[PDB]
Amino acid sequence: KVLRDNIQGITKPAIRRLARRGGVKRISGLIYEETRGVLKVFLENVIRDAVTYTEHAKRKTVTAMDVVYALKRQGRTLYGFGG
Amino acid sequence: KRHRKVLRDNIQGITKPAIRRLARRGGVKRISGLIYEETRGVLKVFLENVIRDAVTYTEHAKRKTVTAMDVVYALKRQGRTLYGFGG
Amino acid sequence: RKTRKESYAIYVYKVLKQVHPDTGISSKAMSIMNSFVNDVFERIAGEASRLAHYNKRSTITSREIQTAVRLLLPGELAKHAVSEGTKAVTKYTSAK
Amino acid sequence: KTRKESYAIYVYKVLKQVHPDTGISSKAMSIMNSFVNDVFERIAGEASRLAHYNKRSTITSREIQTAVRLLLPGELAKHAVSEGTKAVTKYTSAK
Amino acid sequence: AKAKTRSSRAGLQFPVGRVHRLLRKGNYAERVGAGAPVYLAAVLEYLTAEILELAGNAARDNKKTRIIPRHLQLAVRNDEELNKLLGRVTIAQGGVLPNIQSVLLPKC
Amino acid sequence: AKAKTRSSRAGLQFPVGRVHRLLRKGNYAERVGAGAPVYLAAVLEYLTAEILELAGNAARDNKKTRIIPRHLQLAVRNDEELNKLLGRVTIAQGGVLPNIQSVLLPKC
Amino acid sequence: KPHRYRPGTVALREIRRYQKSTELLIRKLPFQRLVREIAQDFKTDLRFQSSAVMALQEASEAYLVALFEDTNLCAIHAKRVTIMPKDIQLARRIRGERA
Amino acid sequence: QRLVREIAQDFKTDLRFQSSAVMALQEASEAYLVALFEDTNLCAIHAKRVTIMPKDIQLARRIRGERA
Repeated sequence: KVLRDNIQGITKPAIRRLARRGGVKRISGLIYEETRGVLKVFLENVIRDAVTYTEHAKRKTVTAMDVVYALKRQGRTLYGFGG
Repeated sequence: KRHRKVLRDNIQGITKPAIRRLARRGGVKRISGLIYEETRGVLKVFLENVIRDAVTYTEHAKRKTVTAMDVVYALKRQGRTLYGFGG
Repeated sequence: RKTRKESYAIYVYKVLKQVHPDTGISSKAMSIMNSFVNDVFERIAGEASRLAHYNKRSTITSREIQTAVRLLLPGELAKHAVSEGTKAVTKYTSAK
Repeated sequence: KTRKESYAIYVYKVLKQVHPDTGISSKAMSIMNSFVNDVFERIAGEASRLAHYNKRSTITSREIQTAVRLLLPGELAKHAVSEGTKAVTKYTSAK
Repeated sequence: AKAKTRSSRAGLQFPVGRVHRLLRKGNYAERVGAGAPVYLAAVLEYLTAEILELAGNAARDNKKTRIIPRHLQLAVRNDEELNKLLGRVTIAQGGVLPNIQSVLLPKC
Repeated sequence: AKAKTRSSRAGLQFPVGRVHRLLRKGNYAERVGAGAPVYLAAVLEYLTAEILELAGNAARDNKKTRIIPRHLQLAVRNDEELNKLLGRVTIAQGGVLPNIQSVLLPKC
Repeated sequence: KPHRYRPGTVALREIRRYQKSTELLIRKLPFQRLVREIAQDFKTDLRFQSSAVMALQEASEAYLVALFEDTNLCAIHAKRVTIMPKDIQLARRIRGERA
Repeated sequence: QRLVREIAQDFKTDLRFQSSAVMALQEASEAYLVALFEDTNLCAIHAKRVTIMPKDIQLARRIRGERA
């Protein structure tokens, strides 16, 4: 098991646990390739916004402040981290 | 009567063919008969949310007439936007 | 010792004695209230800037904040919120 | 009397820059007038918010460049950025 | 004279003293009225009170005495107006309110 | 003495003078840069040039020399990159894009 | 023996025609008479500008028609060409409007 | 951690992450999917189906409006 596409890092049971929190009874076989896609694209947009904030400040380290502010743009505002 | 009017039967003016035409623009073949009253309620629910917000702008500026400017803004609050009225 | 930062730490902690005199709250739970109150502050004031702009005015006074919280807060939250502010202004103008 | 403002003239100048043969209806123009007013409020919005978190009180071309970075998809972004820097360089020649 | 805060003057707790200076830099208008931060400060008092009052109410049911950050989620998502204010709002370490669909239950 | 507007300076038919003023008036920042409005003036220009061309592109398609609100509806909606930029807006007399699902069609 | 159309044929004509056309679909006066009725519940007979009623209508119809786009799409997913209320309840609930 | 670091490296190199910043992504994402899965189940219940199928999500995302 050499390094591969790390979207496989989120495991077959791990997604199932996530579904359980959402009141899911039964999981199909093909759901797992989709959940990677939606988690991929959503987590794609956030960082792209998140990176640009770091670019503006010239800091090479992504901060918690930037990610919170990236979320606000998508309307998925987040509490508990500051600002 | 010189002033004031009675408020009744106004939802009945959104007639069943009118509901059909609205669904027609969206694109459907078959419409259940039970949709007619309920979607009227949805129109009632949506309209009262925006008009109440719109009135509050009129109350704020102390005026007693409702315009197109506030309604453009009132939509902007509720995540919708309409163009063509000098927003 | 540097970067003295601003937080609503003591205030939320002190006001909580109104409802439960003895209950404590987590340090992480301090940040969510810090984030929640700050968030609502932005949205109310951010709304006020526009209503002053619509009428083309240069000051923020009680009235537009009064309607601002009457727009942002749905239901009966505003009604007591109007009540809370109405008492708040009266005490200040009485002791001015 | 009753002097008001609009951007009707300026968009109209833009059209003949592209399709000189065609005209614009009155209702269509106000949509463009509101539209360019809408984008203006959006671009100013995140631009102002950006300067605040950075503890900077001046808005310059950089924040707008970051602002247009966020608001528009990639294909619109990279075209707008190229147009944006092109405009400034012409301005900075004889500012 | 003698220095006494405006919060004591208006008979509330949230900082009318800080809200003024912060709102001055807040970039919302050319000027802010004297009564602007006082009227605002109550609204933060009102909103903080109910959220924590419900936070306090939830804690007693779970027998705990510290307000877990979870308790906020278990209190905010029960008041429909407070839920409506934070409908698009997620909170770290929040979980979700317990619910299961009617059909998913065993037939008997 | 020999004046020329900033739009003439960049040769860009957008209110480089006026846009610079509106930034000050809207209370967006305490200072606005010398190159700041200039950069934005083009940004509106390119954005409106692209949307207007597609509307003009649509105008010849319907065989009409005057762009009505409908031709705006097509230009914003058919191209998705503008469409996602305008996913929260509607256009007066815009109407709905011409489309139908396969199942809605007759059975042949 | 008079010539007819199979059921639904008149619909497909009335769909393509209404997608092509762009006019407002509800008669003005019933809509006008209703909006004042809702408003008077909040204050004392506020005057509506003729532009406002149209502008209030355009947003509503576009919002309402966008709802059938979501409702009908779910209805197809339930292998029914017909539309039903348990659709329209489900349509907005994913939207978060009812939440 | 390995997922987010590799995906962010597409947009720029030499990025460092505050350890608090990473869990900010995690908690945000898990809230997003859980919100997605709940509504996705509603559509599955609508289709008279106990389990969910991949075709439910594209409907779930489409109705929300950010995807299609």
